[PDB]
Amino acid sequence: ALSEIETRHSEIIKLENSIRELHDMFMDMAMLVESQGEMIDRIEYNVEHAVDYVERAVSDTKKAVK
Amino acid sequence: KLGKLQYSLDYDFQNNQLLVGIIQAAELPALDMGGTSDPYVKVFLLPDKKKKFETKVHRKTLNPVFNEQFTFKVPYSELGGKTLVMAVYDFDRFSKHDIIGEFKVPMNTVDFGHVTEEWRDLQSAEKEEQLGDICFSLRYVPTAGKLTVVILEAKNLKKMDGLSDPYVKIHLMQNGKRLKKKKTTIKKNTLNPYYNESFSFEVPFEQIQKVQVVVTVLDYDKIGKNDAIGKVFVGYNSTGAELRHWSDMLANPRRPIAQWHTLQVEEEVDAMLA
Amino acid sequence: KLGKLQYSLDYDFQNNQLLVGIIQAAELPALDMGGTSDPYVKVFLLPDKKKKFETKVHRKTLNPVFNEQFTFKVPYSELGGKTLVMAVYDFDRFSKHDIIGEFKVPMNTVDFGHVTEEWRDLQSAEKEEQLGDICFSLRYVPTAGKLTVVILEAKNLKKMDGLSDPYVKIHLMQNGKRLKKKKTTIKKNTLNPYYNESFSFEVPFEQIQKVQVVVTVLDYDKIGKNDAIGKVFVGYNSTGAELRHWSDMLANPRRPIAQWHTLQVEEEVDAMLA
Amino acid sequence: KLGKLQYSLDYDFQNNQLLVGIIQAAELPALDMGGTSDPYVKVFLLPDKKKKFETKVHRKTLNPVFNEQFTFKVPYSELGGKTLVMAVYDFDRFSKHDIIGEFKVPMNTVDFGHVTEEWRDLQSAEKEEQEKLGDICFSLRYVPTAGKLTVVILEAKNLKKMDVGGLSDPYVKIHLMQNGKRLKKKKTTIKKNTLNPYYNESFSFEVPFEQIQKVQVVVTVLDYDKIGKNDAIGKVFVGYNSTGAELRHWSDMLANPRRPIAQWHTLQVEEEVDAMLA
Amino acid sequence: ARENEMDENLEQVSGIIGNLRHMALDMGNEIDTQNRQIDRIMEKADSNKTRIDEANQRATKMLG
Amino acid sequence: NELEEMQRRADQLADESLESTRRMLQLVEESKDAGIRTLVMLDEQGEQLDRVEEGMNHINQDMKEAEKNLKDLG
Amino acid sequence: GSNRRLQQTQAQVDEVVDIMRVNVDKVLERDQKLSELDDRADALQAGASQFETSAAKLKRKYW
Ligand SMILES: [Ca+2]
Ligand SMILES: [Ca+2]
Ligand SMILES: [Ca+2]
Ligand SMILES: [Ca+2]
Ligand SMILES: [Ca+2]
Ligand SMILES: [Ca+2]
Ligand SMILES: [Ca+2]
Ligand SMILES: [Ca+2]
Ligand SMILES: [Ca+2]
Ligand SMILES: [Ca+2]
Ligand SMILES: [Ca+2]
Ligand SMILES: [Ca+2]
Ligand SMILES: [Ca+2]
Ligand SMILES: [Ca+2]
Ligand SMILES: [Ca+2]
Ligand SMILES: [Ca+2]
Ligand SMILES: [Ca+2]
Repeated sequence: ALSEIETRHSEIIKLENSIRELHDMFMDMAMLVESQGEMIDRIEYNVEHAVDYVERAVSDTKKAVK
Repeated sequence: KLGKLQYSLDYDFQNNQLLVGIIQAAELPALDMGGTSDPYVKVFLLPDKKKKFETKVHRKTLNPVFNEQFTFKVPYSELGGKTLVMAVYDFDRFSKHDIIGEFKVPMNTVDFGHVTEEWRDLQSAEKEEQLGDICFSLRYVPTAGKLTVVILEAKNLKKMDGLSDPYVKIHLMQNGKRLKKKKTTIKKNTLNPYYNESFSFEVPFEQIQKVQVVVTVLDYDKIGKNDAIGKVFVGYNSTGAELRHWSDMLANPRRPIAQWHTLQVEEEVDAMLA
Repeated sequence: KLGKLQYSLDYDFQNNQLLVGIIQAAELPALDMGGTSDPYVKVFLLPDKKKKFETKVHRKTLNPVFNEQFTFKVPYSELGGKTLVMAVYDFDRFSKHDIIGEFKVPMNTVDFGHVTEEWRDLQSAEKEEQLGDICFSLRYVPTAGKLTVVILEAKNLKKMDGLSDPYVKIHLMQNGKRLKKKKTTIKKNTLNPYYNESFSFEVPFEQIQKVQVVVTVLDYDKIGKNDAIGKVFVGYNSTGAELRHWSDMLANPRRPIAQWHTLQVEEEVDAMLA
Repeated sequence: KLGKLQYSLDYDFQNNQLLVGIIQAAELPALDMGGTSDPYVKVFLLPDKKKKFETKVHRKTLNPVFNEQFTFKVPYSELGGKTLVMAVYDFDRFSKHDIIGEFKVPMNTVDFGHVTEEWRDLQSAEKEEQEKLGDICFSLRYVPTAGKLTVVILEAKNLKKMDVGGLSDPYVKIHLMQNGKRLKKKKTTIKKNTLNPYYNESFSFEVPFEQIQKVQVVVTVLDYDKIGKNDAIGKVFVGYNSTGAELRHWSDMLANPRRPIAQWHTLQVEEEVDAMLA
Repeated sequence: ARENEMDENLEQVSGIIGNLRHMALDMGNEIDTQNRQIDRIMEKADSNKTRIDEANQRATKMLG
Repeated sequence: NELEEMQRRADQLADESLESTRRMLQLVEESKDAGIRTLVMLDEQGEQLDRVEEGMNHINQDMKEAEKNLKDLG
Repeated sequence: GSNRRLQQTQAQVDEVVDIMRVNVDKVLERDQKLSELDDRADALQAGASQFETSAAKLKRKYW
């Protein structure tokens, strides 16, 4: 029957669309994780510079009571 | 500099007419050779399409005395949207009469209740050029969908109003619609400001070839709409150095491309963004 | 338009706390590019100075499902003077999170006896401008002591609540005191009403430079206090076009002076009349 | 030398069949016995692995005349995705029958409406490097200061069948080798019944930056057999004596400190890999 | 058969989807742990912010 | 009649379903690769976050020492 | 079965859809937390720089 094959076809296309939503969702995932990665890089930079400045200040304060 | 002009202004409510008074101009530039100019003053409504009035010509005087008055048949209600322009010209026998200097008075600022008489410094009549240059870097990452616009600096922007108060506003446009409006800090009193300010935008890799980036450098005015110094646009339908910078940015992902751009007049840019 | 929001509301008398229920929003605008917004809802007491609660963020959905509830430790007696504001925001990665749309529910209108759950259309969150224009004529005769205020017309007033029901009320003020309260007719359903209504007042020539005229354009609300569209003031301590019109009126006796005026916000006008 | 082959081609629309005509081959090499050949021709359809036909054997001739015709039971709609292969084999009584030369005709370019017949010069047959063994992806991260080497076994794919009548029972064992000595033996979990196993399992080792260029990392993919010694599917090695993509990944790991680099690697036969190890 | 190729495709797709299920799970776990980690880091951030601000305050006060 | 067209419709819909399955395979493959890259990125960001946290710890310790020195100066 | 393969595949797919959705929202929250931590980091290094300045002054003054 044409009805059977057509219904099978419809279910198949539905599965395809679901897998498409999953696909776009995974790409979105990778993208967001990437951007977050760059922001994390900036955070790391700020933290490192903060470590440097803290080290300098600590060195000077330690050397002040000498 | 370019000189001063003493003008009178009064409105006659009885006859429904505007009285423009030209008394005398002082401290006028030499302009033409022989040590003096031959001045005469053209006065006209800012929006009138009618013949513009002109005073008599005075031979070889930097401080001419016209003592003439002109009348404009104009309603008091419609005068609010008009401005008055007074232009001082120099007479030349065999050449085109070069204009000495003009200035304009907004009619909405004028108190017609009192008879007005004031000295006002003339302004530079015509400009040959059509703004300034601005350097910035462009960075785009397709996977992340990030568009990084780092406003680096600017140079040779024209003086507004003090000297100037230049700042940069970045407009992310798409399909003729403004999506995000970002602005930079103000560097006070400078014609070559330094910013080095990073900006970021969301641009999906499905729309990267379908976006427009309009960078506009403006000067802040304390009172009134902040006048525009200049503006440029890169991306879709972009031309010349802009299209070059954009195409270079696209060819180079995860990498910043620093470049200079010459600012264009607001009118042509606003027209090309249609 | 801006969309709908399904919200729940209930008060727990046992623990003395207010339960605000955020279920789901429907029919939300596209806002940001890529075809969908990233919505999350901030809910807060109208008068609370406390941190305002916010729901989780949903990625790319015009019809998001939060299913979250917040609690406000607030007495039942003091809740009558508070209002609740629910604001829907859009998430943006590199920009300021533009608000999709908000709406407010007065707590005095809420029946806490039954558990509430309703769909409510969102309203336009922010307005950039601060009302409309109104044209009228001014006539003063010193010998007779007559101040003639002829409300001519109005234009471009903002829609209230139907479209609008605009009308003009003239207040003759002196020394911060309201002396005479005059009002015009109501032109139903219009943003540009035409009146041409003459009014007259008693102003002695000893007090003409010591009087204030406050023209207020209002919209009639069937229930509640009639919201103010705009208002202007001319005379003593008057500024700009108003002072111009008044000074012109004084310079021209036995003669009417027709002029337009831009309406200002009620707060600033009420402040400047101090 | 490039010989020639004269072939015929026609499709029977009535019975849905392909008619392949083997007429004659010309200008054949002086192979087999000196001065003459014995050529037998094998004809088959490339996509399909159906039984291969072969013509009669001709004794001692450089210019053989077959004049034989074959029939292929093939639908006309599916013929669009097929390609005809004609291979001119040689004969050797006591040796392996060396292929003289083959050629292929894409059916998408053939007009079966008119009877086709063409001369085609033979070309040297393509050679496969080995049976598909498989690929394996993992990431490498190295930090010199701490001396920690993190190997995250991500996954594998297209692994060769090992257990009889079944697909595979794959797992990964990583051997840190040096001077022909096996030092550390780390292994992953067993992913049952799959040709594309997923691990995502992190491992760590102690590697000083003074010895980084003198260590070998052997990633070995094996199949689990319930009874008996587990046969090895394949293996690769990075570090010393590494070539191509392996040395590339190692160089990436060195060029990128405090950062992981994910990469794929093509598995090689255990014997040759063990051979490349000094 | 074409239905055979279709079914084979279905099977491969199914298995790959399962793999995507595992990946999604491990991913989720890591994301969670890193979120907790971010919370800890932000707490320490506020603490060190406080200490630095106070130390700089007293330091500027001791001027003289 | 439309019998032939019916048969060819069956074949056509079958083709559409098959190519649809191929599309599925390509899509889940791309999803797979993107997922793996995502995981690796998460690893990098994770180790980075660990080093950042330890950095904050060291900052805390050093600032504690500086605090002690300031209390000594006081 | 033929239909059962489709049903199983569909179920698995929708399941992974759910899981991945949850994960994406989690990465949204993570994005917020990372923005906040970014701001806090910048402010922190700024204040640390200022404290370094003050420490330099006090050192050059009291030593
Ligand atoms: Ca001249
Ligand atoms: Ca002259
Ligand atoms: Ca007058
Ligand atoms: Ca200014
Ligand atoms: Ca948005
Ligand atoms: Ca969004
Ligand atoms: Ca109740
Ligand atoms: Ca009403
Ligand atoms: Ca031979
Ligand atoms: Ca022989
Ligand atoms: Ca086996
Ligand atoms: Ca086995
Ligand atoms: Ca691939
Ligand atoms: Ca970690
Ligand atoms: Ca830790
Ligand atoms: Ca959160
Ligand atoms: Ca948060």
